[PDB]
Amino acid sequence: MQIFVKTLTGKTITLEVEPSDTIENVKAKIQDKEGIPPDQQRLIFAGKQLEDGRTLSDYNIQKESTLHLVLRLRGC
Amino acid sequence: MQIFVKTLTGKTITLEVEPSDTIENVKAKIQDKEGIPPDQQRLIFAGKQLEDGRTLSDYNIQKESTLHLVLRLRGC
Amino acid sequence: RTKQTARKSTGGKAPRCQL
Amino acid sequence: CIQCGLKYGQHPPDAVDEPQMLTNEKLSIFDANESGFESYEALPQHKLTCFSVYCKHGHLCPIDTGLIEKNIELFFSGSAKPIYDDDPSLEGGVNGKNLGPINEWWITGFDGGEKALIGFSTSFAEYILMDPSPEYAPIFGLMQEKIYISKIVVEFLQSNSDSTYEDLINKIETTVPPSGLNLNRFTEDSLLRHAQFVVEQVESYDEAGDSDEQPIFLTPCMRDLIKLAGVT
Ligand SMILES: [Zn+2]
Repeated sequence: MQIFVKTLTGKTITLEVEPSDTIENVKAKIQDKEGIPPDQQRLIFAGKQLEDGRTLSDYNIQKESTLHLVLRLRGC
Repeated sequence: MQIFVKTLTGKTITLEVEPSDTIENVKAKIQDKEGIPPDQQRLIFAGKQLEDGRTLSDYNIQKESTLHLVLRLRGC
Repeated sequence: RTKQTARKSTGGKAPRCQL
Repeated sequence: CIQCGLKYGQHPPDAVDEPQMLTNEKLSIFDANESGFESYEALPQHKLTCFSVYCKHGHLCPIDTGLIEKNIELFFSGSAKPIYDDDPSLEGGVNGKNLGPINEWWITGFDGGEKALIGFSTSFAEYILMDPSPEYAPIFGLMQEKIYISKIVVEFLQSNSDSTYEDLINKIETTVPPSGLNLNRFTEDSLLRHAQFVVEQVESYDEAGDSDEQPIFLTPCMRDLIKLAGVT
């Protein structure tokens, strides 16, 4: 199924996922598409930050759900 | 008695505490367990910042209460 | 796809800040 | 003023101080467990709307005129909201007062996304700005054009290392300015009048990069810009 990942700028990424995918897998697919290291990524759905070991099924993330991607920013 | 301390990083801390413990004593317990210096700790309960020099009984804080820990970083 | 970190640029910083 | 250097700063009567504000359940983004989700060294990060910045005694101030670098303490008020919130209304926010002082302000969002994002860092939290209060809105708007140009420049240099100054101007001229900026089009002078700031943002962005990704400072576009505009 397709889900969307939206950043704070409004940028929207489309991913191909299965309900059994873990949040860890989704961060890897975000890295694949956007180059962002998974250690920078915080994923939020239904108001709560998501845990890497849990699955999309665990969170009831469904077809065309939108996840919010918040980044642990590099800065000087 | 047991109380809980919930951080702003998604952690729940369990402490062993007495009604006669001062807020400073509670912060020292958090230092013992998490390594956070007490001067960087702020403890909030039910909207109210808990002041050094008062005890848990002064605030009528009972067993299994959940305090909320806010950290002030040193420097910037 | 090539690594691309997420970053902020500093608009202003107080001289009190060392890191 | 010995801090500042005219409008004044107000806040709702229910506003609270920064630690009390940050523990409000409306800003709880975790289902807490025994392990935790973030490092103790990471500041909580929220949205902040209806914001206003003022000096240690009452006057609305800008943040880009050097006050921060003179170590003047600027405080701010506003309604903190969950980090994912896109609604700039006060609805679902938590009113805070005398937040800060601002230790650092910054630009982020070099996504290709629509928004340029501005952030404040305090000793307690980080805040990504949404809309200014009506009375702070004139001061905030003065800064918006150079912020957005900096975003376009960084994003163009990220995706066009082998590009040329004229191609950067073409990207600037064809970028539709976002709403609320009240301009029809960016122009080459939109870049040149702000060239010192823009170049400083590019190099700060470069400095934050990992020592294994291609810089964007040392480019044909930037050296033409440094020359053409007198950048130090
Ligand atoms: Zn002043």
